[PDB]
Amino acid sequence: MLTLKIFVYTVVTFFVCLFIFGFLSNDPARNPGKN
Amino acid sequence: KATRGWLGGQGGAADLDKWYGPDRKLFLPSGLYDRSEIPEYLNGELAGDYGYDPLGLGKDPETVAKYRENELLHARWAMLAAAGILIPEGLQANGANIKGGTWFETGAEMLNGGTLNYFAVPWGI
Amino acid sequence: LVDERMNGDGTGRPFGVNDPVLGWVLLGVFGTMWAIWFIGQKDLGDFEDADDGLKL
Amino acid sequence: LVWKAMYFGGVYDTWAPGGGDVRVITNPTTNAAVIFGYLVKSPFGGDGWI
Amino acid sequence: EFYGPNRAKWLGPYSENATPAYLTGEFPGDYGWDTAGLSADPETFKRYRELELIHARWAMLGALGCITPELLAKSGTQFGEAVWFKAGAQIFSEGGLDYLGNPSLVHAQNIVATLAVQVILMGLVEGYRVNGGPAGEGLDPLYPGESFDPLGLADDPDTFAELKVKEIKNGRLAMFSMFGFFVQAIVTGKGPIQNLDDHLSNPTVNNAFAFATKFTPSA
Amino acid sequence: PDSFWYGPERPLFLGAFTGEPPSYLTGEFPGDYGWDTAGLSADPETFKRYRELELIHARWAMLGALGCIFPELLGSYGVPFGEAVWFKAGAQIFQEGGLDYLGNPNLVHAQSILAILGTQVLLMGAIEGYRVNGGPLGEGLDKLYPGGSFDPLGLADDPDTFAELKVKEIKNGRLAMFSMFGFFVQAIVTGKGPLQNLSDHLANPGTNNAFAYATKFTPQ
Amino acid sequence: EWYGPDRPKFLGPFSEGDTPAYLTGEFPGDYGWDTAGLSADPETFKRYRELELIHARWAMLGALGCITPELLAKNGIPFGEAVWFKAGAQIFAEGGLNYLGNENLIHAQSIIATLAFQVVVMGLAEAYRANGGPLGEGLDPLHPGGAFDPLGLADDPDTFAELKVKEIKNGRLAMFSMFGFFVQAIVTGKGPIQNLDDHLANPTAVNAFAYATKFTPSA
Ligand code: CHL
Ligand code: CHL
Ligand SMILES: CCCCCCCCCCCCCCCCCC(=O)OC[C@H](CO[C@@H]1O[C@H](CO[C@H]2O[C@H](CO)[C@H](O)[C@H](O)[C@H]2O)[C@H](O)[C@H](O)[C@H]1O)OC(=O)CCCCCCCCCCCCCCCCC
Ligand code: CLA
Ligand code: CLA
Ligand code: CLA
Ligand SMILES: CC1=C[C@H](O)CC(C)(C)[C@H]1/C=C/C(C)=C/C=C/C(C)=C/C=C/C=C(C)/C=C/C=C(C)/C=C/C1=C(C)C[C@H](O)CC1(C)C
Repeated sequence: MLTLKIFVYTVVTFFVCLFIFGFLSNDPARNPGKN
Repeated sequence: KATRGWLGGQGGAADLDKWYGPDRKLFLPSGLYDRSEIPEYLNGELAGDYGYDPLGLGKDPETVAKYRENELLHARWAMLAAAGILIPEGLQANGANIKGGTWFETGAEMLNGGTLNYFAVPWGI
Repeated sequence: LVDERMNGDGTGRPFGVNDPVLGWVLLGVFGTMWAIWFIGQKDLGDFEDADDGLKL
Repeated sequence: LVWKAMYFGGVYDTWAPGGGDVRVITNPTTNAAVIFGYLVKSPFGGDGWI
Repeated sequence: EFYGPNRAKWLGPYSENATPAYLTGEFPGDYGWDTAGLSADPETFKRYRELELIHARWAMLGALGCITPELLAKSGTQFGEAVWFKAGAQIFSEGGLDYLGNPSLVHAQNIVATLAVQVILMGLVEGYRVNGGPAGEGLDPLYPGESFDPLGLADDPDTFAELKVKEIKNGRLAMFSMFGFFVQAIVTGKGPIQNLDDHLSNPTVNNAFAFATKFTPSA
Repeated sequence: PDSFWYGPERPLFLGAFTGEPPSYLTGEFPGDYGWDTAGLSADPETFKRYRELELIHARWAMLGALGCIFPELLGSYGVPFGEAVWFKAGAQIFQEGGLDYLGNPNLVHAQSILAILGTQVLLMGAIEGYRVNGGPLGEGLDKLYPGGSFDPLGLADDPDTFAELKVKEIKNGRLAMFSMFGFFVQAIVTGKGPLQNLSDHLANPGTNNAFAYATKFTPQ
Repeated sequence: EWYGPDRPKFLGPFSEGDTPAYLTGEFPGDYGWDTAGLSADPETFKRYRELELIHARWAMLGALGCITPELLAKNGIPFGEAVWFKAGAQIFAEGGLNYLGNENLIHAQSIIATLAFQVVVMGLAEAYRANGGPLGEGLDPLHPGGAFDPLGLADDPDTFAELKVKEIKNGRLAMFSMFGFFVQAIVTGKGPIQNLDDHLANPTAVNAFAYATKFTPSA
């Protein structure tokens, strides 16, 4: 039953890290406007 | 006499325009005290001049210097007096047997045939 | 005891970890993602100059 | 606030023996683990976070 | 004497050929003793000279500050702990550290705060020494003078050189004595003044050879 | 080069109080903070030998710090090592079961110290002979930065990145050597593992610090 | 062979790839081992050579003086104390220190008298060595010859050079062995001959590793 906990923790951590590092990747300069 | 700053960098008097000259600090802020109402004899020459003279006790520069003499003498005597009022009481209250204690009681301690103990901070009493 | 349980619902363990393998997994995944981001940082442009970035 | 609770009077401890009363916190819990356990604790029932 | 070619040497009369070529009696306390040849390079020689001077001054201060409290305690002043190698542990006493035993002086009870204050102040002053500070900037690294010579005891060049030689000799003696302090404290276990008193009590038996077998490696 | 860590504008080891660094420390080598107060690098040959010594010491101490920290952490988490503490791991070979890697009886399972010493002597002698004089993995390469077969991932092609990574390597190595000196002193004084010392300090920082042992070596 | 660019080195086949440039090979015992770069300056190189040779001769004498009494005692000579590192305490014995056991030889009792005599004698001798005295002046600092070579065994320059190589090699071996003596006395606590006998008794069991946990930190 602990293997399920490990798997869920891994998946959640991977997705949360993706979210966190996505917005650190120069997100504000992704707009289509001219500046 | 070439020196450096206490925390590194160039050493000197920093900026002296805060205390001297037409631009300086005053006893009231800019919005409440325009530079026009400063008395003509209160120019940025003497040290610690905040343009403070209600009731116009000073009249002209030589009287200002005459009163400056008294102000400086009083200031130095008051510095010595504040030190000599604060230190002995704190020394006595912390264990030392000064025998004088509070300033307003030290005088009577030497009345009659009584004497006074003198503490040499570093060294004995 | 009839059966076995994790027994950690009300214990309030930090980050909900009661076995060191969970903390190791957390740190490993975070470190791998951070390393990938650090390697790819060169393509995001460097903000070395003092005044840079989106502003108004 | 810390000085008020520690030196100038005290704070109303409601867990004092009998009915609670004003007490001086002579030994605040400065341990890092105990202090930072609250922040990472879960917010759901039984734990309640801070 | 003490300068030039015909100066005092580390081997007395039997020293004509002992002195190295690079030691020419230009700097104070130059007895021509470099048997190991560690200062052939002039830059390294200058660095070693600076290190020697700083060590000598610190050793002077250390020797005086080791002697004074023990003698004062012998005079009848309660220090709490007068022996030099035990005087640091009284910061942990219930009464704290009191200067000369008077409870109203210093009365320090926290060691971390004292260490932090010492770190900050000593860092600032050592940095002032290295590069210059409030006292001055463009002065000699070892003999700044000016603000550090208020009485003006060093103004005539020959007197200045003689005073420098006296300084270096007193400093070498102080360094030797402080090394003796360390070794005696490790071996004997009592204060240096107590050691001197014990030697004067019975010199023939109260010497170093009484502790020769202390560190025998028998096992 | 033209970077923050090279040239006359490089950071120095005393901040603004450093003054002018020694002339021979012109600032063309990694981790040059101009700290040679003792004047031990006046001769350029001696300077080069000291640089080589510093780099080798740095690499060895980085490896040593990592290898001192990791097994104790694993043993604290629950792995059944024979002796998790770094300064006690050598005595595992005298145990009845011998040295067991990761605590497993089927991993290594060494029994004799003499064989370990002999094979280590042979292998390390060959290794260091190859390091000093070129061997199978490159012949005409730099003594300190051979590259080639020792840089498979190609992280040092760009000279600017090469200099930056050299500075990073030397800084991390100096930190590791400082920490290893700390390891030695703490082992001599406290007598517990470095992680045990860290845990004790974290439990009660006010009292569980170095000064608690200050009166440990006083003569009597 | 020996002097020359094609000389044996300290790393065998791995040495010719990297050797110091200042170690040409004009001096005895030049195996090209200066990895630390401590002899870049020729003057410091000369001083280090002098120090090395003096240590070599002293360690030769020390090795003989450490071995001979223990072997003689094993043969059955009644010595006061065979082990070298406990031989100094014989002066404190009630019967005094006697050469070869017999009380009619030397029969020394006081340590101060012998120490003072040694100090004076060795001071004169070492001053003469450093500067030059009755036994020749201005000679070779390390190999004076002359009155110090009564047998004239090194008149032929090539034989003289070969004997110099033999001297330095035997001296390096002696210094290594004396360092071993010091470490073994510190660790084992028994005489070197006792160590050899014990190792020969059970070579696999008793060795250095047996005293591996000797200095493990306490607490
Ligand atoms: C003419 C005789 C004469 C002799 C022989 C010496 C010799 C010496 N002088 Mg010199 N001097 C002499 C005349 C003069 N000196 C000086 C001025 C000076 C100065 C200012 C200095 C010297 C110093 C020295 C010493 C330098 C070498 C050294 O450090 O020894 C080291 C080696 C020994 C002392 C021999 C070892 C001692 C003993 C025999 C061995 C002890 C055994 C232990 C029991 C070992 C046990 C420990 C175990 C556990 C390992 C040396 C003792 C220096 C000095 O004293 O530094 C220490 C120094 O600073 N001299 C003057 C004034 C012009 C002299 C006038 O004639
Ligand atoms: C070809 C193989 C070869 C190798 C590998 C060596 C290597 C060596 N030779 Mg050389 N030689 C070799 C061939 C030859 N040598 C020589 C002639 C000489 C001479 C005359 C000398 C040497 C010396 C040396 C040593 C230099 C010291 C050193 O580098 O320390 C690095 C080595 C170590 C640090 C050894 C470490 C051993 C072990 C792995 C570590 C011990 C672990 C401990 C348990 C740690 C415990 C910690 C404690 C302290 C708390 C070194 C062992 C010198 C010497 O003997 O000095 C000692 C020396 O004087 N050699 C000749 C004749 C031409 C050779 C012929 O091929
Ligand atoms: C989520 C909540 C969890 C609980 C709370 C945890 C709190 C933790 C607080 C501390 C860490 C906060 C980190 C926040 C994210 C922001 C990181 C960031 O913006 O970081 C941005 C910066 C950018 O760095 C700069 O990056 C630049 C660009 O580099 C590139 O260019 C260079 C040449 O110019 C070189 O070529 C280089 O190689 C190349 O990458 C330069 O290199 C600069 O020198 C360099 O300073 O990074 C840096 O600040 C340095 C790295 C910072 C610390 C990162 C730690 C990561 C974890 C370490 C342990 C992992 C273990 C894994 C184990 C796996 C196996 C089990
Ligand atoms: C966020 C608060 C704030 C800030 C940033 C400023 C900033 C400024 N004020 Mg304004 N001011 C404030 C509050 C503030 N003031 C308040 C509350 C009053 C009413 C008393 C005034 C009345 C006032 C006048 C009449 C004038 C200024 C002027 C100025 C300017 C220069 C002089 C100066 O620093 O003030 C000087 C203010 C003082 C000396 C007041 C005493 C402040 C001391 C340090 C007490 C601090 C208390 C403590 C730190 C905080 C208490 C916390 C809690 C109890 C609330 C400067 C831009 C001058 C100006 O711009 O001229 C054109 C000017 O003429 N201020
Ligand atoms: C660098 C040298 C050095 C060092 C590290 C120490 C360190 C120490 N000393 Mg020692 N000491 C030294 C030199 C040194 N001393 C010398 C040269 C003297 C002779 C004056 C003394 C005399 C001395 C005494 C008598 C006592 C100590 C004590 C102490 C301890 C408390 C430190 C403290 O609170 O002082 C900081 C104290 C203050 C800031 C209060 C003001 C004291 C001022 C600074 C004294 C200045 C003296 C003056 C400049 C020189 C003498 C002038 C004279 C010729 C007229 C500490 C272990 C005390 C101790 O623990 O006893 C064992 C103690 O009772 N020291
Ligand atoms: C104090 C003794 C001493 C001294 C002064 C020297 C000095 C010298 N040797 Mg010699 N050497 C010694 C001992 C010594 N050696 C020993 C014991 C061995 C056998 C291992 C050798 C073997 C040897 C060879 C094979 C060669 C030299 C060479 C040299 C010269 C260049 C190396 C150098 O800079 O040394 C400077 C030395 C010092 C500054 C001494 C510092 C010593 C520190 C304190 C460390 C000592 C303890 C250390 C940890 C011991 C580790 C080994 C241990 C197991 C014994 C120089 C003249 C080379 C040369 O050019 O020949 C002329 C050369 O080819 N030596
Ligand atoms: C700069 C300068 C300048 C001036 O002028 C002068 C002066 C001051 C002199 C100088 C300084 C210097 C210094 C500081 C030095 C230091 C060093 C060090 C510390 C090193 C270490 C170093 C250190 C090191 C290497 C370390 C190493 C380690 C090791 C190997 C380890 C190993 C191990 C491990 C893993 C664990 C296991 O269980 C066991 C063993 C096996 C044991």
